[PDB]
Amino acid sequence: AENLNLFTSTQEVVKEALNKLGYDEAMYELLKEPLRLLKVRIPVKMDDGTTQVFTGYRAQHSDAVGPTKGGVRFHPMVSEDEVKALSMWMTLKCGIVDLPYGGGKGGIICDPRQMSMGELERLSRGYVRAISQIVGPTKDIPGPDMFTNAQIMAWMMDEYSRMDEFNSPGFITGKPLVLGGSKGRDRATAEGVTIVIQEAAKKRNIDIKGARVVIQGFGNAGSFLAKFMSDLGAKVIGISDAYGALHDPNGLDIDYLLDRRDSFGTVTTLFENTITNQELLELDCDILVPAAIENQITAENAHNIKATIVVEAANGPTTSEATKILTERGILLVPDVLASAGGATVSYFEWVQNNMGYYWEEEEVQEKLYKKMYDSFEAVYTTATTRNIDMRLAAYMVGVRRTAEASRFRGWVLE
Amino acid sequence: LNLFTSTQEVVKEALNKLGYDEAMYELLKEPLRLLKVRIPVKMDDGTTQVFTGYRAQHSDAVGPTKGGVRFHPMVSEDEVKALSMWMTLKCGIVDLPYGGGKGGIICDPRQMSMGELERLSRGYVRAISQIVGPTKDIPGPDMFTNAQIMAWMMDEYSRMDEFNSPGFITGKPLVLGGSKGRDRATAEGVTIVIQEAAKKRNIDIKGARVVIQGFGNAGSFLAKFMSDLGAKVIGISDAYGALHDPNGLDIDYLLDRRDSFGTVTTLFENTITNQELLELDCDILVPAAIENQITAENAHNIKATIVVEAANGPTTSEATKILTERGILLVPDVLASAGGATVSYFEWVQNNMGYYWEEEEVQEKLYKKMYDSFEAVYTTATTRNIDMRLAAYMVGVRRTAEASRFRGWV
Amino acid sequence: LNLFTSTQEVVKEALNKLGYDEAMYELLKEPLRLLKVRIPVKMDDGTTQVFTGYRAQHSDAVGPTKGGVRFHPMVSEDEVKALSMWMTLKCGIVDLPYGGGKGGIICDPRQMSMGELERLSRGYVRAISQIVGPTKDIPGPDMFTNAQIMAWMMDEYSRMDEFNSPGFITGKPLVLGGSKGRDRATAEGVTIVIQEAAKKRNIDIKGARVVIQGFGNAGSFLAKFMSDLGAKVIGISDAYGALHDPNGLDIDYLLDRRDSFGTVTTLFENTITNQELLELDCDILVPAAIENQITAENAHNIKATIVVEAANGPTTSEATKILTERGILLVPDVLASAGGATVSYFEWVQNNMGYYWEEEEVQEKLYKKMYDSFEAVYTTATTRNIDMRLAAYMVGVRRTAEASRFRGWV
Ligand SMILES: NC(=O)c1ccc[n+]([C@@H]2O[C@H](COP(=O)([O-])OP(=O)(O)OC[C@H]3O[C@@H](n4cnc5c(N)ncnc54)[C@H](O)[C@@H]3O)[C@@H](O)[C@H]2O)c1
Ligand SMILES: NC(=O)c1ccc[n+]([C@@H]2O[C@H](COP(=O)([O-])OP(=O)(O)OC[C@H]3O[C@@H](n4cnc5c(N)ncnc54)[C@H](O)[C@@H]3O)[C@@H](O)[C@H]2O)c1
Ligand SMILES: NC(=O)c1ccc[n+]([C@@H]2O[C@H](COP(=O)([O-])OP(=O)(O)OC[C@H]3O[C@@H](n4cnc5c(N)ncnc54)[C@H](O)[C@@H]3O)[C@@H](O)[C@H]2O)c1
Repeated sequence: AENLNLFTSTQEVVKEALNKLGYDEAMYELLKEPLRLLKVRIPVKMDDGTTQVFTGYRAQHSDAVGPTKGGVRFHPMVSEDEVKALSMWMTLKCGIVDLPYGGGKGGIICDPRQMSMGELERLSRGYVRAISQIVGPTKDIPGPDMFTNAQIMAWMMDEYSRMDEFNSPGFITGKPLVLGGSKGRDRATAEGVTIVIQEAAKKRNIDIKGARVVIQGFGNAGSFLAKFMSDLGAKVIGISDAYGALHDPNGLDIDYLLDRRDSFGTVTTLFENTITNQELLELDCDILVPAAIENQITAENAHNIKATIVVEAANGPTTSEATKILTERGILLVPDVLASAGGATVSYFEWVQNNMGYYWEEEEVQEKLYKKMYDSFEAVYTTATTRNIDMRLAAYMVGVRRTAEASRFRGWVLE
Repeated sequence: LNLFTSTQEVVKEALNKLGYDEAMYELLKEPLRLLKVRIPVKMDDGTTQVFTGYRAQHSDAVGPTKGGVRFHPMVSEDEVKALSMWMTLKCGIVDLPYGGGKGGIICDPRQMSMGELERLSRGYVRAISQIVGPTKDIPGPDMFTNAQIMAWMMDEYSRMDEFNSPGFITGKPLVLGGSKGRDRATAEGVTIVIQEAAKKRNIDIKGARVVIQGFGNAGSFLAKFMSDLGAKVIGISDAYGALHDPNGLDIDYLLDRRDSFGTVTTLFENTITNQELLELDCDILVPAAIENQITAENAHNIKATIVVEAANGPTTSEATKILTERGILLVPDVLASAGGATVSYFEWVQNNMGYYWEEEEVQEKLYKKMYDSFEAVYTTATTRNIDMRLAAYMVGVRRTAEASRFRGWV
Repeated sequence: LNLFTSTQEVVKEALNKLGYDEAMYELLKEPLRLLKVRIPVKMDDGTTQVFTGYRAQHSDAVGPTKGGVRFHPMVSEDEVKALSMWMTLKCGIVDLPYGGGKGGIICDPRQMSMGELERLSRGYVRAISQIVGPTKDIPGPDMFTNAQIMAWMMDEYSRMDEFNSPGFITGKPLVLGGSKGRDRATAEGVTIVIQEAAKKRNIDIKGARVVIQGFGNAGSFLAKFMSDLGAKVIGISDAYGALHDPNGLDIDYLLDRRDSFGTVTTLFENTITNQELLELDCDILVPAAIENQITAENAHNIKATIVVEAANGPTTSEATKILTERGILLVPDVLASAGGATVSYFEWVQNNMGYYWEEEEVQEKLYKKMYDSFEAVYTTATTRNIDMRLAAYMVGVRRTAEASRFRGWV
């Protein structure tokens, strides 16, 4: 078999990152588990008047660099291991992009598609009331993640604000603009993924105009990224869905698909001639972008991948043995910790704007975002080729450095 | 020679020339709050040693108070009170929303271990935490404290608070919210004040004759900075002697041959005295050694157009008056060295937003502050026909006097 | 943890590999003599201050002891003891008729006038005169001391003798019997060891690839020397980064962009990291910056045929084993830096004769001393199949242990 546990696999790279950086075993012991993990039971009155109690998680990986940052996930597969690994990745993202953050993450075991608007609101208010003692603008700043959105952020912001007895926009990011959100929040992730595609393309000497790209997933990341790739002149040879995939060697009509895709990012069920997801990962292209879920590139298929570049818009799409197979095959892997930092970057700008009470325009957010994604790409890429290591390990090296140095400076690990 | 009563006389003469009344002096002649504490520390040998600590807050009329903490065997109450007042003047000269603060512990840090200094740093924050914080009173580094001590003090304050409060204290390491451009900021400010004094006397640096006293951290950097401006550095000096070249010294040679303790006179046979170095004919004299170097004894002998004080307190009171009525443009230390307080303030602003500037941006922001402060003091000096030191004190105190009146305290 | 006990461990392992008994380590693990004196000094204010001084004489089996005097607030009895033992090891490595000595005074020379330091210097000679002298124990400069302090101590001792005793003390001004060819003696010494290490590996220096880490005092000097001999210096660095040119970096141009802290990197920002600087493929790597740069994580990837430590402790013990296992010729810092002691010795010899050598003659003799030492350590390391750092230690202790046995002390 292969190790598919998101948590223990992430631990192993962090351990190697910290050893290559020269730290003592105690720094791996301090960073391998979140400093705080709160598990909570949340009762919600359901539309039929009965009560359901939901299990929720809030993980705070490390406090050392500043308040922890990370989204909240509503899914029936939310586990404590996933929430921790997600939380550790947010530490590394924030490090790579140099934010005064540590990593946080949250999750609630629920099926949100089976719940009404009112039930979602009461679940969201309960979650904030359950965890409020350890979160806030100066402690831990949640945000959206898949299946949670601006309306849920608005509800959670409202509930936190009523408890404080004053508006706290800085508690949570991904807010609507009228609630103190930021320009650029919707396209931030895919816009960040587009920048590392362009930078990876330059390394490999691929012209984007005419480049064959394939995208697994058609949600916020996938569908925004397809639009960006399309009117950048790339041919989006295939897009994917929780239910199937589409393939066109001329490149797909992305506008046509965006017009018919639902809020949950599914569009494949409209077509008869579908292709499987395992086929989509394997078709010949220049850029493969996994932007769906975790562990889609494994040991069973990492040899069959034909892209020259694969960039991880999604969290944890490729496994440890896949990364080693890919890098041995000469692929330019751009790890998720790098490629998706665009969403954490813009979420941080939202927070900065909330701290000052003053708000930035699109062009200013885009300007500051591009600087960060550009400079942070060179950092990880230069580290990989200078230490003769794979790109993920190098991104972990770049991302864990601030947290380790802060934990040292503060006295958490001595010597 | 008592610092504190001497500091009071500075405040009194400045409030009096500004036109404020006796009540205003009485409000400002002592800190509003002075906290004396006793900090037990578990020492590495298992005994408890108990240390005396101080935290003075002079006036918070203008904003939270600001000032560093020092660990010295000779720290006293009067020392901390006086320096908190000087911090008030320093902040106002460069127009910060800050009153003056100051702290000290009676200890010999060089005789204590790492673990003892950390435990004493933590116990200090515990002892005073009820009157300090990002919105109340912001400490910073000083004598025998550095970024690591700031880092321990911040961690302690943030644990007490149950959240990160990087704005509690300045001088932090970068990874804890420290500010880029912090190490050079004081010396860069002397560089601006030197170039701004030069324009006031229409003295082009390139080819100008400049002599600097001292060759350590401040003096090395100032001799190199003017030598690359094309200026002729005809004199530099040591604790042991001085060097004189009417054609300009080869600063890069001296720089190369100096030892790690700011000595270089010792290598040389032909050598002139420090007292003769100060009396050299030149355009810019920059004392960067030690105090009471220009006194009533040689004040009529120095023949420089411009005297910028890089050392603290190198010109005595009577010598300052002799210099001004010989037409000499004297830039006081409390203005010349205000780059360090300005960048402390920049660090605290970054902690308030949660957003951090690039070095080029801190420099840009640092330059204007110095350029602006120099002009405020220079204009007050010349409008009121006073020396620039008293004018600097006046610019230093007037915001606190204005704020105290507006808020109803007088 | 602690330097003295760590220095005891070095002497123990060397005597063990040479084959001596536990008695020889019992004789050498502490200095034969250790004099702790109290020195009263009249201060400029008229009060008296009483300072603590130390003089350590490790072993006079081979001859009079030799070692410098430092004036530092952190001087401790264990530090003076340990450094005297290091002076034995140094004097051994370069085969001097000396044993190890050292002194220290607990003071802050930064808070003392020129007159206070002179009176302290004379009071220290007075306080230890009974056990030092040209034929017993020969001091020299060190931290915060210099040729002026050596001139004062030589005068005090001569006054005490009732005749001129220049060989009491080295580092003197030339006009009092100091040596020519002294100023860059340590740096010239590294230069000799680099060339001699290069000829061992049959490497033509005149086209060799040289990487230097550090660009202050030592790095700037070594780079210009290698550049001049025809070597291509393909890398240099400072605290803020590194530069890389595969064909030669053009040192003369970089030495002109230096900023007085030894920084050149900030001006380019087409820069490489320090980590990459150290793993660049080359013939001669020279860490002349800080310490712990070559480590267990680093050492497997360094690509230089030869590594010459021009700083103290830049290679760890773990790393030292690895470079030795990979067949890299490592010159330890305790050997590469022995030129300062060698030229100290030459000053003493000239004092003994009353006859003084030209710069060229001091250089010729320095080269032969450094070549012979390099050859001796290389032969011990190669013959016993051990790393050069342990071999250096062994050459350094060998003479004292052979003399201690011969004279009956064990
Ligand atoms: N935190 C954020 O705001 C944010 C934004 C963009 C991306 N991401 C990360 O990237 C990934 C996608 O996030 P999103 O916001 O785009 O999600 P989303 O919920 O908006 O859309 C998910 C997409 O993946 C598809 N999908 C689900 N299971 C699939 C499967 N087995 N095979 C193929 N497609 C499948 C869905 O049908 C939909 O097309 C996640 O790992 C997420 O954490 C996060
Ligand atoms: N960057 C700045 O401009 C700056 C910042 C802070 C403080 N200072 C002040 O500058 C002075 C020196 O600070 P530093 O960091 O350069 O110190 P340092 O100890 O690094 O250098 C001091 C220099 O002054 C010389 N010196 C000592 N006593 C002397 C004497 N009696 N006569 C002549 N020279 C003498 C020393 O030999 C040395 O060359 C102090 O008064 C200090 O308060 C300057
Ligand atoms: N004052 C003290 O207590 C003390 C302590 C040790 C040594 N010293 C003395 O200081 C002198 C040091 O000479 P030097 O040649 O080392 O010069 P230096 O210290 O003036 O400059 C050293 C160089 O190393 C650089 N550097 C610093 N950190 C670096 C890093 N991580 N990577 C790469 N480069 C880095 C510096 O920027 C500079 O370029 C000697 O005389 C020595 O005896 C004094």
